[PDB]
Amino acid sequence: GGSNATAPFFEMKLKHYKIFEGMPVTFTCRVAGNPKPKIYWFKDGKQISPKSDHYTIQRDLDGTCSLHTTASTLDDDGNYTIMAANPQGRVSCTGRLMVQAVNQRGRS
Repeated sequence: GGSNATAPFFEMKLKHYKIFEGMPVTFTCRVAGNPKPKIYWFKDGKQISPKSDHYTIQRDLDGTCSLHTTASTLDDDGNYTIMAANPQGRVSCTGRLMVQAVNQRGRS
């Protein structure tokens, strides 16, 4: 709290994303918090580590942070909720990503 600061706010929020099973997904979200919130990513409550098996996180200090899914499958279908946690509080926004099952997917 204190003073001389600005509460976190998603000046660019996520939306309802849709993808075919096995295909890559790229999405990003921008905040106007001050100080710049330590943007955290987690999927259905599952904390995401930057540069994981399929979950690549890139946080720009400018205020824009991106999350890329290399291969979004039915097990990756869910809500990639983003949290703008900073000294002035925290705000959650739903990163909904739905996956269409593909019967022709040999990697399924």
